[PDB]
Amino acid sequence: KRMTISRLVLEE
Amino acid sequence: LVAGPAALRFAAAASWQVVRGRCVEHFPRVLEFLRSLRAVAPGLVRYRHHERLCMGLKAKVVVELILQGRPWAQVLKALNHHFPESGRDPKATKQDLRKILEAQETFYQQVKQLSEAPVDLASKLQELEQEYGEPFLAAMEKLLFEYLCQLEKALPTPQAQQLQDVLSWMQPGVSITSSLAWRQYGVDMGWL
Amino acid sequence: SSLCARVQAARLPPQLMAWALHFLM
Repeated sequence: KRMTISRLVLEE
Repeated sequence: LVAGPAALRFAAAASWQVVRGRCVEHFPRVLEFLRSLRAVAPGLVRYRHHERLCMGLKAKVVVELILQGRPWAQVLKALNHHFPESGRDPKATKQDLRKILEAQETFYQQVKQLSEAPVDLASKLQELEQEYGEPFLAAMEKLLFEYLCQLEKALPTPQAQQLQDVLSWMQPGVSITSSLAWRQYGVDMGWL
Repeated sequence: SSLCARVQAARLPPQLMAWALHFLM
């Protein structure tokens, strides 16, 4: 899966 | 009408209430505040932290326009405004920039494909609503909280009295009720 | 020369301040 804004916000 | 630490804390307390209350209609104001902070103090937070939050705010603005039923012409205008073609930190790395640019493109193409009214548009809108719903918003609020904690570290000792002082200058001769958003900001920031 | 002095000298746009002060009250 390519990065989404959603997952980028949710990660770390 | 003021400047200095008081002005920053006024916009921070307002922005903190906007995000906690999920007031998407004021998310553009939070973006201008963060963009003003980044222009003067890029060292407050890491670039990845700043851009994760700003993109989350931008995406929610676009998603909200979609979910409220705005015409696609207006959705796409806001999309291209907040996510334009073009185009900075001592550790503004390439791996973080890769992921940031990649997240923008997938969201842009996602909205563009929705605007073409695919046969399964209704299913995709419920997925979009989940994708940018409560858990996404809670993580976003957490990013803003840490951003504002870094702002408070760079400011002198707060003084809870400035807001009432400033509002009395703007609105002389009338009773100003104490701001709950202002007090909640002071509680969350750990003011004495 | 420091981050604290740089932050405390910040000047935000007038319309952002107008929105913020009215929003708080």
